[PDB]
Amino acid sequence: MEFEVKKTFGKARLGVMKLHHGAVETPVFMPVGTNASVKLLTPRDLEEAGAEIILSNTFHLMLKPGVEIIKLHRGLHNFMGWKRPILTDSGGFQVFSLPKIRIDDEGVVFRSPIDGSKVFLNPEISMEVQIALGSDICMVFDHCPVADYEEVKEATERTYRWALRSKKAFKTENQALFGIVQGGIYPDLRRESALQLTSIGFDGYAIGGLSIGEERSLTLEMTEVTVEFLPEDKPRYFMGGGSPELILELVDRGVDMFDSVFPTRIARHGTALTWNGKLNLKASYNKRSLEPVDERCGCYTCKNFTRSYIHHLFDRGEVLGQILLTIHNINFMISLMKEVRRSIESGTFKELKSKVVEVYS
Amino acid sequence: EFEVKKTFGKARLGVMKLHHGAVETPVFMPVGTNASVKLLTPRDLEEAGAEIILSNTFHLMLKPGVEIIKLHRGLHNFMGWKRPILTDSGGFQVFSLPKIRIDDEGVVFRSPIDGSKVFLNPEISMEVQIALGSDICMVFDHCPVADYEEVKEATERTYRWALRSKKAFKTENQALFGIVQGGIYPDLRRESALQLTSIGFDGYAIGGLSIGEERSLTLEMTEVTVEFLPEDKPRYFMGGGSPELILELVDRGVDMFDSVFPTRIARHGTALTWNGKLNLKASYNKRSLEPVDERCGCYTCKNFTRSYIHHLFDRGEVLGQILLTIHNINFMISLMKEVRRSIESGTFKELKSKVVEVYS
Ligand SMILES: [Cl-]
Ligand SMILES: [Cl-]
Ligand SMILES: [Zn+2]
Ligand SMILES: [Zn+2]
Repeated sequence: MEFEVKKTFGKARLGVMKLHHGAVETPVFMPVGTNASVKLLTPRDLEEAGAEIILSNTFHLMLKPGVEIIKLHRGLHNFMGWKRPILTDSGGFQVFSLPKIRIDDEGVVFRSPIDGSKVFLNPEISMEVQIALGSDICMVFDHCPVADYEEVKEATERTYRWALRSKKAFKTENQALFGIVQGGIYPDLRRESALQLTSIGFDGYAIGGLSIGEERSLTLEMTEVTVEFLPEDKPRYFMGGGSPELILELVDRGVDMFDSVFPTRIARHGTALTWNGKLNLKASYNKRSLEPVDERCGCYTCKNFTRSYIHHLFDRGEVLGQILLTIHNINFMISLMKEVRRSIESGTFKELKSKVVEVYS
Repeated sequence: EFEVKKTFGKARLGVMKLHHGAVETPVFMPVGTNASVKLLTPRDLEEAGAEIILSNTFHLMLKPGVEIIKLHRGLHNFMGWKRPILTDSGGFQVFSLPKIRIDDEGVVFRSPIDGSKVFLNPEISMEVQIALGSDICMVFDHCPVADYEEVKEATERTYRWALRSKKAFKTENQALFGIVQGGIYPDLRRESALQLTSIGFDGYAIGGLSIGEERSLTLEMTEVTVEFLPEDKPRYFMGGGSPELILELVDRGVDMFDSVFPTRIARHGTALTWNGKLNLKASYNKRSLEPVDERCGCYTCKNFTRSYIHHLFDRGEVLGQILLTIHNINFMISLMKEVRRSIESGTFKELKSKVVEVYS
């Protein structure tokens, strides 16, 4: 595990992480898989898009197919046919979003969203799973507030105690461990949580508990507060969100890594992410269009197909339309991040950010 | 142009030269309906080795309609496919519709999209396929289900419609195939074949079979038909292109085949392998570290285990369907490649015996 910042432009950082299965230049957007797959994409598609790292959740993997089947494959990378790095989410947001869970300091009991059976999860079990999966970056198991101030405070303190326990149970080789800062929209709590986890010591630091509904201005202010107490020589990872204008605002505040289901999910609804903003392929303004999805894109979709043809596929309910937009949208995210990196190297990052924020209102 | 390079019994090794490419035969054509083979890109099709695909035209005529495909300067451009396309004239789709009015002028039916009354006849069909620019067009036919009187009427109508199709077929760089009808009645099959060859087409399809009659009659009617079809032109069995039937039909002189079977059953979780069907949803795959087909070199077999594919289906990931669709088309194109190699090497009966055993 090594991270270096090669150039800074204000708070924006050009860096590189060396992980067990590959180097990752930052800032980086990670495509998200839940069930050991990025929906509608093959690993080839992801490699051709230029993705250097993907995110896997494991809350669902722990349930299905389970640790034992992934051990038979000798890890998640082999199971899903992806030979580059993987970061695994520890599932805090998913678990604590479930109705009628029983939480205490030992852990959480919940009903499986798959089959309804009662499951117990805690830091020691989460580490166990992630060690078995073999991801290049593992996350500590947090108490993510589902919450009033007193609740957020309880979950933040519990997050510290679980961070210690996760770190203690993290006995492996070739895997980094990131801590997760909590604190909701309360700067005192955010500052305290950052100082707490920073005192424990991790390979990198995630900012948890944001882009879950709070106002955007609060998302940005809380990132600034946290980033003030996070070491400059480690990666900063904002969890969730992943809209182009948010990612640019956050890069400008010192964040290095990002993930979202946004680009894959909106592709399936028929929306492309282009350099001109969102393009709704279901709109009738595409029905007779001979233009590609994006004039400035080199992906398979933009090389071969017209807006008219893709509109048609969505009109008829062809899943191929969803596939073609998922390929385009992931290409676009990786290409956005490469543009960001280039702009930081060139000192033109403010020019880029203005153009992105303009079209992603 | 079409040339038989070798025969082994009645099995023919041949080559068609079409506007967008050469096609070696015997050949299986993957089938699309809405200007796509479901879940596949043109790149997947190319990498499978598909030298030609089939497009239905019934639904394309309604959506997006002919004018929008014309904006693209034709169907190959519209769907991003640069190799040959055979277009079906829609006779089986009209056969599959409830409550149509058919006479000598044409067929009226209610739109699958709209409920509105749609009228289709040979002239309209030719105009659509001409606009699409497919490499092979089919005549508009009347496909029956039925009493000899009823089958004979549809077969007679098919002749009159074949004449009208040929007269409306004013184009260039497109072949036109006639369609033999006649149900399960040998005399009607012989007469239909004689009538269509008297007109003269670029190829001859065997229609109205594998739609419910006994297998032994599918095979016998194919023999009767092929007896009256020119050896220097392609023979096309329309539909029903499962592995064991394809092999039985190659052995009786048929060159071209199509079916939605491989793509459709992939979506239900079934792989076509050299050992027969494999149901990936079956619980015995849950821990299997084997590929879908140890004999196969496709993307899917090279990279994933039966455990992972099983899991994708377990979790409702459409990726599971995509991967089995890639494999199943690879399997069908490879099966046909082996058929061709076996005719050349005189080992066709060993291939046949294996296919028949596992696709029983
Ligand atoms: Cl338009
Ligand atoms: Cl589909
Ligand atoms: Zn593109
Ligand atoms: Zn395969």
